[PDB]
Amino acid sequence: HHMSYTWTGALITPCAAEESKLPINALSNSLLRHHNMVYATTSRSAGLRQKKVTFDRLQVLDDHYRDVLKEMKAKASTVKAKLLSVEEACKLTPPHSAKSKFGYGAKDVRNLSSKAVNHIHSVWKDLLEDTVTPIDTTIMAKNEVFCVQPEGRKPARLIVFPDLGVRVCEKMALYDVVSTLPQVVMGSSYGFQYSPGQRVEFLVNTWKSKKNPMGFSYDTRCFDSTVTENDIRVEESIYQCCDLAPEARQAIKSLTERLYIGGPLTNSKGQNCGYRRCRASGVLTTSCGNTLTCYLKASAACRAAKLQDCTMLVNGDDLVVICESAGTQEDAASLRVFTEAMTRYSAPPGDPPQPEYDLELITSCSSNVSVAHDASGKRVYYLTRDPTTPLARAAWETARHTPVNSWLGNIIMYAPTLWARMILMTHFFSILLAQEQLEKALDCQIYGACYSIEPLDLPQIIERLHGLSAFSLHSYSPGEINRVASCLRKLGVPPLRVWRHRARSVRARLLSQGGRAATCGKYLFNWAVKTKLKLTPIPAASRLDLSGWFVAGYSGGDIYHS
Ligand SMILES: [Zn+2]
Repeated sequence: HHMSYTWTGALITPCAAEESKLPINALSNSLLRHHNMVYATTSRSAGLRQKKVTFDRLQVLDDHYRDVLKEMKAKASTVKAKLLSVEEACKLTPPHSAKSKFGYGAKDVRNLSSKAVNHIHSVWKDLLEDTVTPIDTTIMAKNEVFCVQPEGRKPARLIVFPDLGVRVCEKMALYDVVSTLPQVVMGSSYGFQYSPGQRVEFLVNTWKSKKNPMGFSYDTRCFDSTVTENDIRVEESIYQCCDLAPEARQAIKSLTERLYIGGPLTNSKGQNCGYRRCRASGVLTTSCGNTLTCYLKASAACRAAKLQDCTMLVNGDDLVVICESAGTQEDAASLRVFTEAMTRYSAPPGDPPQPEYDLELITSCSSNVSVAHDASGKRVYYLTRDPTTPLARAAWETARHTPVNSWLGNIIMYAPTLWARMILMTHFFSILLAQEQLEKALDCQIYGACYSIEPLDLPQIIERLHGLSAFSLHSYSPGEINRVASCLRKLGVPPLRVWRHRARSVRARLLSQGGRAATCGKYLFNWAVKTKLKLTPIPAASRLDLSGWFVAGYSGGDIYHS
């Protein structure tokens, strides 16, 4: 047997008390009334998750697989990557990253304190000398917020991560590799090179490039658990194709043998929970490995299915394919063959894929293309998503400070959307005004990495990522309007006419503050008035350093880019 996990029966334990019920304050009702619809996952459901993620993996690897792999390795061989110094790697550590078990924390690391640096060096030396001993990991249940979907409650997802010292060593060995290799190997198919607008451009251009377009998303069941020892060694063989220093080569070999392939699982109480033989969700290579492995399996599956003129877009375990239609029956047939190949590769689907002939109806990375109209009346395509989870998370953040501010990330990613503009902007700017906290920088995450963002910089950030049109879109699609309306009914969110009324108040209060606050009032809330101000390029926008923002995925990888 080739089991993803083996377990001792020891429990996955929490670090602090965990809340599952939505916390309520005086502001909660202004956002939503159906409080019992929002929950957070806790370690209490960890056993249910363990059951779901534990299975035997079988893998049959054919000529299509090896052909694509050869191609990937040929591209990888053009990459030159560098070792990061200790200091460079230390500066990439989030200020609140989990402290080391060895007597120092993330602040000590960021400050280059002697004890941290010395220990990191000792971890590094040990990686070079020893390429066999499994490195310890901690297993935790993630506390994440969702809306109930009777389609009831998700069990908590699991996070598996090594000690802080090792994580700094992972950056040193592989940060440059995971940041540069995937776009070289996968080209335009690598999803994390795109801002949301650029992703939309690629998808729309790809769709228009087909005579008779068909598209489909592919949902792998428990992707991390599907990743085998084979997959992880194949990933390492790809990394090693790069032009690397011998010390980097040795560290990558060692991290592969000792950490990436598998290792002991330890709870928060120091007890042995069992043993992992699949992808660790909390390592630097999580996003890059998943993306490469998904792309490899899917590219080979496309060949097996004989899909005509197909283009892929891959973000970790998330996959969308757009190809040439051969008719509805022939397409259904192709997807069945595609699915069979993926399954043989260890990657069977949760929901079976279905052919889609309307681009707007294809969901990938929880998102879809939709269309609205700019100030001139021109059709504009933009990225959107079902607002349920963003709004459930905003409900939580209304009553509780959290390490990651999802509302702020969601405004950045989904600025052009009806719901981010009318609800998220209005609600959160009301709150920040009330506490006079417009100037206070908040942590958020973009493609897995951590940023400290000042809400007063939102107009310039949005202009840079989405263009000026994000401040003037109107006439959204009836499909998008219905979806938003359905979500508001479900969660008990006030109707859009109430948000319009509130936004006029927010806009006025922001304008009354002048400076950056007034720019926010002017640009972010121009949709809320009949008396529309003239929106011109903001000078500060061109000065914003937004490099590294949409380059690569770092989910689980403990990266701070501020
Ligand atoms: Zn065997």
